[PDB]
Amino acid sequence: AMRQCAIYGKGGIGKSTTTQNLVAALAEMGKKVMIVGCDPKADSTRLILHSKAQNTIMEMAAEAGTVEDLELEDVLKAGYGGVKCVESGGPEPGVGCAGRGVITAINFLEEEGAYEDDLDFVFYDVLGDVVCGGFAMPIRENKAQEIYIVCSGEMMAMYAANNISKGIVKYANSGSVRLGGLICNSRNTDREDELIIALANKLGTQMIHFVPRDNVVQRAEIRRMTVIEYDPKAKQADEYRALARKVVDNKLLVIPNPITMDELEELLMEFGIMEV
Amino acid sequence: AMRQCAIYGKGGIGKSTTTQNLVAALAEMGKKVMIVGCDPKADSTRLILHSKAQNTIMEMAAEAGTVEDLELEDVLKAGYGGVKCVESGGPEPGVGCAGRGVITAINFLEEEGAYEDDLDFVFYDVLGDVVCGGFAMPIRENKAQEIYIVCSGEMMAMYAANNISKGIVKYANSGSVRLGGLICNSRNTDREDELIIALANKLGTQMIHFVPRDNVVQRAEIRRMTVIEYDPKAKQADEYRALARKVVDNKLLVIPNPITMDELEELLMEFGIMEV
Ligand SMILES: Nc1ncnc2c1ncn2[C@@H]1O[C@H](COP(=O)(O)OP(=O)(O)O)[C@@H](O)[C@H]1O
Ligand SMILES: Nc1ncnc2c1ncn2[C@@H]1O[C@H](COP(=O)(O)OP(=O)(O)O)[C@@H](O)[C@H]1O
Ligand SMILES: [Mg+2]
Ligand SMILES: [Mg+2]
Repeated sequence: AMRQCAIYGKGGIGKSTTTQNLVAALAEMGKKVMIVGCDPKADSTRLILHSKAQNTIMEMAAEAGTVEDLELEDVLKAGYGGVKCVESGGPEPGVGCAGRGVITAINFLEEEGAYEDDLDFVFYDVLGDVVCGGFAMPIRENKAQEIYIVCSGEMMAMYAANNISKGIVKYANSGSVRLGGLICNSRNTDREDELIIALANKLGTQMIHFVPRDNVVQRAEIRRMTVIEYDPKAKQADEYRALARKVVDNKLLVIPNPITMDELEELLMEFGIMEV
Repeated sequence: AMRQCAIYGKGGIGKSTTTQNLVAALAEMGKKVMIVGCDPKADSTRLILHSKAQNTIMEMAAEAGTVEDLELEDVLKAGYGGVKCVESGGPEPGVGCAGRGVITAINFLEEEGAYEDDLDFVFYDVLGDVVCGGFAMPIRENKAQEIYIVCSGEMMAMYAANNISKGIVKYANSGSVRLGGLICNSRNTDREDELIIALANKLGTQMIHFVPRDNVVQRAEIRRMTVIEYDPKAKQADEYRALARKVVDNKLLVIPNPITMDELEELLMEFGIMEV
């Protein structure tokens, strides 16, 4: 068995930092993991690979001829902890649909046998500012059973979490895509943990972990590493280990209850975030 | 003559707050302005209209029958300073293309004569996390000659500015869409102004204004107002007036020079943002 998980959230919220650190913690526990980058920024694997980024399936297919000319063994790259990594890529700005590469990539990985019996987890790192095209495909086509949304007390981050939740609801009549939890990536604001716990309760899920804001992240990433690899003794490394443990142990996977903008604003006013 | 301008940038960066406050300052100077909301969040006009939000063209067309059944006089709403306001709307998450409503809305406004001779400015407030579909339409179809990008010293905000710039370059062989400037919406970080000035120089544009982070914005928005209306004496009101003056006077409209991720990272390292 393998658990197929997707990490969604608005741009810049911390999806790739959280995913790569979570996955490094899973590998440190002995889990076999693959990360599939589903964001055109295409830097979702660089901290596992010690790299600038990773060449994308779209780029590699263009050089080979067609995507079918690619060999899976040439595409997947392994880094820290044996974690396997791939990037979808996407068309250049202004050309096409920004999510088109996600569809090509996931289909290629499935056709070519990337989902090997020995994997314990797959994590898709997915752009979440719009829920359409290839960015909706992991939900629409039942590719990621467990969605975890990275968010914060920022209104826009909570709005994105609600929109992703609406996407999960839309496709709930078939497949098994569910909301597994919210991950609060802290902005160092008062009562932010309580705010995200309250949002999670309204949606029917949970806040699986509160990730502190810690500059060790910047120090590790300047060196192209997860915190897990850069400083295994860091307080923040233990935070990512706690998140990983709770993901492993999580059994709550729900069809969420999206909320109104009125409810979102009331959450913000209640926890005094806008008055901090 | 009227100047057609678009405000792009990543989600949550400050597009709608900056646009509505800039436009309120323009109205306070005597300019006639229309705001066209081109973000599915559909709250781009609420501070002009003193409102929760505004019903969208997509919603109104659905109730009327077709978009052609709508009357422009029923759709446009005027608020503070006589500023005229409309929202495009968009399909629900997981359904269709998130930008489809932008195309319908702009075409409707053009067909129905919204671009009246007496307007001095039109501002499109456009989602910028992806540059495709209806979000690319103001660039691809030559609707906004002057693009202003709201950004900050955040890596993701600068990446978005670069992607929007790539979109402008892609369509430069026809039409007249140009980059007019970067607006830095401050994160209260050291040397952020210098960083955005340097990014602008690399792109070939300018940093037209540095907007400070000021909690008066939250106090005004809780009351559904621009700072311009809520407290005309506020320091931040004068900031938006300075931005408005410089937009009025701006003559630099360029085909930008997009940069590499290497150059973006070097800008970040140089100005010590990641080490603050
Ligand atoms: N917990 C944290 N503490 C400090 N910095 C963080 C943390 N999480 C993310 N960051 C920083 O925030 C920025 C954006 O994170 P990233 O994971 O790239 O966002 P996304 O993938 O959602 O666009 C990066 O510079 C990253 O180092
Ligand atoms: N200069 C500023 N000072 C303080 N708060 C700001 C400022 N600019 C924007 N904000 C706040 O940031 C949040 C996001 O701004 P908004 O304009 O809605 O972003 P976008 O339209 O780009 O998604 C809002 O809560 C807004 O009040
Ligand atoms: Mg990322
Ligand atoms: Mg907005």
